[PDB]
Amino acid sequence: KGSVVIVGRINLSGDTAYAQQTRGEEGCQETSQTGRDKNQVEGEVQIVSTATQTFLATSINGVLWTVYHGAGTRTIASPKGPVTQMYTNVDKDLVGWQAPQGSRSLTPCTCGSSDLYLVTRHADVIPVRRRGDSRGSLLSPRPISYLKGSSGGPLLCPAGHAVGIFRAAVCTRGVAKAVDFIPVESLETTMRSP
Ligand SMILES: COc1ccc2c(O[C@@H]3C[C@@H](C(=O)N[C@@H](CC(F)F)C(=O)NS(=O)(=O)C4CC4)N(C(=O)[C@@H](NC(=O)OC(C)(C)C)C(C)(C)C)C3)cc(-c3ccccc3)nc2c1
Ligand SMILES: [Cl-]
Ligand SMILES: [Zn+2]
Repeated sequence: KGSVVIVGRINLSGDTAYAQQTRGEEGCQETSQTGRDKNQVEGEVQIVSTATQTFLATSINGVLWTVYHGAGTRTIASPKGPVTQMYTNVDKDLVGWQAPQGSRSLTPCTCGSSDLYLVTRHADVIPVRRRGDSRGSLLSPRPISYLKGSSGGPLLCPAGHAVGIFRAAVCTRGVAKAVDFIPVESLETTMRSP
């Protein structure tokens, strides 16, 4: 037990992304135990933590999504107390918590662009060439440590719409050359499933 806690956020707003920390380790541990977090949710991407891992969560279609390998079946701390997951799919590595009515959320990409942008937990905005529904190649190889903690973050198109959620890196001898992600169409199938 213990809730996932929002510890920071990434603001995309104007041409350059920036990360903002909102909670330190002590406040995080306290918040995880109660599940009560009075902070209002802002920004396009949330930086979230459990007692052992930090990763990202992204709101799309009014649901805050993240990876199961980070969140497990945990609740998320909120102003109204711990929020139980609305969606849980171990096979897709996907978790979603319903966000409050009218909260800011990304909309799906329908433009078919293959020019994607991955937002990391350090607010780096990396170009990615789409290769299939759930894969994209990096334009520069990166050490795997550069992407650690970015699972749950968004892949965006040039119009700033959501293409998917970052899940895993294609890693060979510590070098990431491509990314594996959960496409927004798959999040929508999860939302439409009873
Ligand atoms: C359907 O496709 C998938 C694909 C991957 C899944 C998964 O991946 C695991 C988790 C993921 C990962 O480690 N994600 C990183 C980002 C990465 F760039 F480093 C992350 O931020 N999360 S974390 O674990 O560090 C935690 C937050 C701090 N993996 C990988 O990135 C691996 N690559 C990989 O698996 O590539 C394939 C898919 C091409 C084979 C390595 C570690 C070698 C780089 C292996 C883990 C799980 C999973 C689900 C539920 C419970 C437990 C595990 N399901 C997956 C389903
Ligand atoms: Cl679009
Ligand atoms: Zn688009």
